[PDB]
Amino acid sequence: VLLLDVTPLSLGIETMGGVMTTLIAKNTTIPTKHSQVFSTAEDNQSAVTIHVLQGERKRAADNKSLGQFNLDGINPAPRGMPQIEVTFDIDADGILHVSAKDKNSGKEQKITIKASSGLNEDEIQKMVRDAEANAEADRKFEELVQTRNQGDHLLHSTRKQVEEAGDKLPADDKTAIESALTALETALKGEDKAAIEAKMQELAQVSQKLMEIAQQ
Amino acid sequence: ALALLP
Repeated sequence: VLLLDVTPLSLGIETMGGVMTTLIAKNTTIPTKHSQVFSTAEDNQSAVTIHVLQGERKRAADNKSLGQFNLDGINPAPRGMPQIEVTFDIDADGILHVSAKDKNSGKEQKITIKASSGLNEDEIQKMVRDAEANAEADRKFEELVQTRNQGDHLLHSTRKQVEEAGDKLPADDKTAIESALTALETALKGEDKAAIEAKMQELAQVSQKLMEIAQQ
Repeated sequence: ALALLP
Protein backbone atom coordinates (compact mmCIF):
# COMPACT_ATOMS: atom_id res chain seq x y z
CA VAL A 1 0.00 0.00 0.00
CA LEU A 2 3.10 2.28 0.52
CA LEU A 3 4.96 -0.24 -1.74
CA LEU A 4 4.19 -3.01 -4.29
CA ASP A 5 6.15 -6.03 -5.55
CA VAL A 6 6.10 -5.88 -9.38
CA THR A 7 7.83 -7.93 -12.08
CA PRO A 8 10.02 -5.18 -13.62
CA LEU A 9 10.24 -7.12 -16.97
CA SER A 10 7.88 -9.52 -18.84
CA LEU A 11 8.38 -13.31 -18.28
CA GLY A 12 7.64 -15.89 -21.00
CA ILE A 13 8.82 -18.67 -23.29
CA GLU A 14 10.46 -19.04 -26.74
CA THR A 15 7.86 -19.99 -29.41
CA MET A 16 8.60 -21.14 -33.02
CA GLY A 17 10.42 -18.37 -34.98
CA GLY A 18 12.59 -17.59 -31.90
CA VAL A 19 10.05 -14.96 -30.70
CA MET A 20 9.48 -14.37 -26.93
CA THR A 21 5.78 -14.93 -25.95
CA THR A 22 4.79 -13.15 -22.67
CA LEU A 23 2.90 -15.00 -19.87
CA ILE A 24 3.35 -12.42 -17.00
CA ALA A 25 3.31 -8.77 -18.31
CA LYS A 26 5.80 -6.17 -16.97
CA ASN A 27 4.80 -4.29 -13.75
CA THR A 28 2.55 -7.20 -12.56
CA THR A 29 1.94 -7.42 -8.75
CA ILE A 30 3.03 -10.85 -7.29
CA PRO A 31 1.62 -13.25 -6.18
CA THR A 32 0.37 -14.07 -9.75
CA LYS A 33 -0.38 -17.14 -11.97
CA HIS A 34 -0.94 -17.07 -15.79
CA SER A 35 -1.40 -20.15 -18.02
CA GLN A 36 -1.49 -20.59 -21.82
CA VAL A 37 -1.83 -23.64 -24.06
CA PHE A 38 0.73 -24.23 -26.87
CA SER A 39 1.15 -27.24 -29.25
CA THR A 40 3.82 -28.96 -31.45
CA ALA A 41 5.67 -27.36 -34.42
CA GLU A 42 6.01 -30.67 -36.37
CA ASP A 43 4.08 -33.99 -36.85
CA ASN A 44 5.01 -36.88 -34.42
CA GLN A 45 6.82 -34.36 -32.07
CA SER A 46 7.62 -36.49 -28.94
CA ALA A 47 8.69 -33.44 -26.87
CA VAL A 48 8.61 -29.61 -26.56
CA THR A 49 11.48 -27.41 -25.22
CA ILE A 50 10.43 -24.71 -22.66
CA HIS A 51 13.01 -21.85 -22.81
CA VAL A 52 12.11 -19.23 -20.10
CA LEU A 53 12.70 -15.53 -20.84
CA GLN A 54 12.98 -12.18 -18.99
CA GLY A 55 12.77 -8.92 -21.01
CA GLU A 56 10.67 -6.76 -23.42
CA ARG A 57 12.48 -7.68 -26.75
CA LYS A 58 10.46 -9.63 -29.41
CA ARG A 59 13.56 -11.72 -30.39
CA ALA A 60 14.00 -14.46 -27.68
CA ALA A 61 17.79 -14.05 -28.17
CA ASP A 62 17.76 -10.35 -27.02
CA ASN A 63 15.99 -11.32 -23.72
CA LYS A 64 17.68 -12.80 -20.56
CA SER A 65 17.48 -16.63 -20.36
CA LEU A 66 16.31 -17.96 -16.92
CA GLY A 67 16.31 -21.73 -17.71
CA GLN A 68 15.04 -24.32 -20.25
CA PHE A 69 13.56 -27.87 -19.76
CA ASN A 70 11.94 -30.57 -21.96
CA LEU A 71 8.46 -32.23 -21.77
CA ASP A 72 8.88 -35.64 -23.54
CA GLY A 73 6.33 -38.47 -23.92
CA ILE A 74 4.08 -36.51 -26.32
CA ASN A 75 2.05 -39.31 -27.98
CA PRO A 76 2.26 -38.93 -31.78
CA ALA A 77 -0.30 -36.60 -33.44
CA PRO A 78 -0.40 -33.96 -36.21
CA ARG A 79 1.20 -30.51 -35.65
CA GLY A 80 -0.85 -28.17 -33.50
CA MET A 81 -3.18 -30.86 -32.09
CA PRO A 82 -1.48 -31.58 -28.70
CA GLN A 83 -2.45 -29.25 -25.76
CA ILE A 84 0.67 -28.23 -23.73
CA GLU A 85 -0.60 -25.99 -20.87
CA VAL A 86 2.32 -23.80 -19.68
CA THR A 87 1.90 -21.99 -16.31
CA PHE A 88 3.90 -19.09 -14.78
CA ASP A 89 3.27 -19.00 -10.99
CA ILE A 90 5.17 -16.35 -8.94
CA ASP A 91 4.28 -16.84 -5.21
CA ALA A 92 4.54 -14.22 -2.38
CA ASP A 93 8.31 -15.05 -1.89
CA GLY A 94 9.20 -13.76 -5.45
CA ILE A 95 9.72 -17.40 -6.66
CA LEU A 96 8.59 -18.36 -10.21
CA HIS A 97 7.50 -21.97 -10.93
CA VAL A 98 7.11 -22.70 -14.66
CA SER A 99 5.16 -25.92 -15.45
CA ALA A 100 4.37 -27.63 -18.81
CA LYS A 101 1.51 -30.22 -18.88
CA ASP A 102 0.55 -32.63 -21.74
CA LYS A 103 -3.27 -32.43 -21.20
CA ASN A 104 -3.70 -35.88 -22.90
CA SER A 105 -0.58 -37.80 -21.68
CA GLY A 106 -0.96 -36.37 -18.09
CA LYS A 107 2.91 -35.79 -17.98
CA GLU A 108 4.38 -32.63 -16.29
CA GLN A 109 7.81 -30.91 -16.03
CA LYS A 110 8.49 -27.92 -13.70
CA ILE A 111 11.46 -25.60 -13.09
CA THR A 112 11.74 -23.30 -10.03
CA ILE A 113 13.58 -19.97 -10.47
CA LYS A 114 14.98 -18.01 -7.48
CA ALA A 115 13.56 -14.48 -6.83
CA SER A 116 17.24 -13.36 -7.21
CA SER A 117 17.50 -14.86 -10.79
CA GLY A 118 17.74 -12.75 -14.01
CA LEU A 119 18.76 -9.08 -14.54
CA ASN A 120 19.58 -6.68 -11.63
CA GLU A 121 18.27 -3.08 -11.13
CA ASP A 122 20.82 -1.67 -13.68
CA GLU A 123 20.50 -4.28 -16.56
CA ILE A 124 16.66 -3.92 -16.26
CA GLN A 125 16.59 -0.15 -17.21
CA LYS A 126 19.18 -0.92 -20.03
CA MET A 127 16.73 -3.62 -21.36
CA VAL A 128 13.67 -1.26 -21.08
CA ARG A 129 15.45 1.62 -22.93
CA ASP A 130 16.73 -0.95 -25.55
CA ALA A 131 13.10 -2.09 -26.16
CA GLU A 132 12.08 1.53 -27.11
CA ALA A 133 15.33 2.09 -29.12
CA ASN A 134 14.92 -1.12 -31.24
CA ALA A 135 11.04 -1.03 -31.23
CA GLU A 136 11.14 -0.67 -35.07
CA ALA A 137 13.53 -3.59 -35.87
CA ASP A 138 11.35 -5.72 -33.47
CA ARG A 139 7.91 -4.87 -35.02
CA LYS A 140 9.65 -5.91 -38.32
CA PHE A 141 11.20 -9.12 -36.85
CA GLU A 142 7.72 -10.01 -35.47
CA GLU A 143 5.82 -9.68 -38.79
CA LEU A 144 8.66 -11.61 -40.58
CA VAL A 145 8.11 -14.51 -38.05
CA GLN A 146 4.29 -14.17 -38.41
CA THR A 147 4.84 -14.34 -42.24
CA ARG A 148 7.22 -17.36 -42.00
CA ASN A 149 4.67 -19.34 -39.85
CA GLN A 150 1.79 -18.47 -42.31
CA GLY A 151 4.00 -19.69 -45.19
CA ASP A 152 5.04 -22.73 -43.10
CA HIS A 153 1.38 -23.49 -42.23
CA LEU A 154 0.31 -23.03 -45.90
CA LEU A 155 3.14 -25.44 -46.92
CA HIS A 156 2.21 -28.30 -44.51
CA SER A 157 -1.58 -27.67 -45.06
CA THR A 158 -1.20 -27.89 -48.88
CA ARG A 159 1.00 -31.10 -48.93
CA LYS A 160 -1.66 -32.86 -46.68
CA GLN A 161 -4.44 -31.65 -49.09
CA VAL A 162 -2.45 -33.06 -52.14
CA GLU A 163 -2.47 -36.58 -50.53
CA GLU A 164 -6.18 -36.62 -49.38
CA ALA A 165 -7.07 -35.23 -52.90
CA GLY A 166 -4.90 -38.01 -54.49
CA ASP A 167 -5.99 -38.79 -58.11
CA LYS A 168 -8.76 -36.06 -57.92
CA LEU A 169 -5.99 -33.45 -58.68
CA PRO A 170 -5.38 -32.82 -62.40
CA ALA A 171 -1.71 -33.69 -63.25
CA ASP A 172 -1.15 -30.05 -64.53
CA ASP A 173 -2.39 -28.54 -61.19
CA LYS A 174 -0.11 -30.96 -59.23
CA THR A 175 3.09 -30.12 -61.26
CA ALA A 176 2.37 -26.38 -60.61
CA ILE A 177 1.44 -26.66 -56.88
CA GLU A 178 4.33 -29.21 -56.48
CA SER A 179 6.93 -26.56 -57.59
CA ALA A 180 5.31 -23.49 -55.88
CA LEU A 181 5.66 -25.42 -52.55
CA THR A 182 9.35 -26.23 -53.37
CA ALA A 183 9.91 -22.47 -54.01
CA LEU A 184 8.01 -21.60 -50.77
CA GLU A 185 10.08 -24.06 -48.62
CA THR A 186 13.34 -22.51 -50.06
CA ALA A 187 12.16 -18.90 -49.38
CA LEU A 188 11.14 -20.02 -45.83
CA LYS A 189 14.91 -20.77 -45.43
CA GLY A 190 15.42 -16.97 -46.15
CA GLU A 191 14.91 -13.71 -44.10
CA ASP A 192 13.06 -11.91 -46.98
CA LYS A 193 9.37 -11.26 -45.94
CA ALA A 194 8.41 -10.09 -49.48
CA ALA A 195 9.85 -13.28 -51.06
CA ILE A 196 7.88 -15.53 -48.63
CA GLU A 197 4.67 -13.55 -49.43
CA ALA A 198 5.49 -13.95 -53.20
CA LYS A 199 5.62 -17.82 -53.12
CA MET A 200 2.44 -17.60 -50.97
CA GLN A 201 0.85 -15.43 -53.77
CA GLU A 202 2.16 -18.03 -56.30
CA LEU A 203 0.51 -20.98 -54.43
CA ALA A 204 -2.92 -19.26 -53.87
CA GLN A 205 -3.12 -18.77 -57.71
CA VAL A 206 -2.05 -22.37 -58.73
CA SER A 207 -3.97 -24.18 -55.92
CA GLN A 208 -7.43 -22.75 -56.86
CA LYS A 209 -8.58 -26.28 -57.98
CA LEU A 210 -6.87 -28.16 -55.03
CA MET A 211 -8.99 -25.95 -52.71
CA GLU A 212 -12.24 -26.63 -54.72
CA ILE A 213 -11.59 -30.39 -53.98
CA ALA A 214 -10.54 -30.02 -50.30
CA GLN A 215 -13.92 -28.23 -49.76
CA GLN A 216 -15.51 -31.71 -50.52
CA ALA B 1 -2.31 -22.00 -30.56
CA LEU B 2 1.40 -20.99 -31.11
CA ALA B 3 4.03 -23.77 -31.16
CA LEU B 4 7.55 -24.70 -29.82
CA LEU B 5 10.45 -26.89 -31.17
CA PRO B 6 12.06 -29.85 -29.30
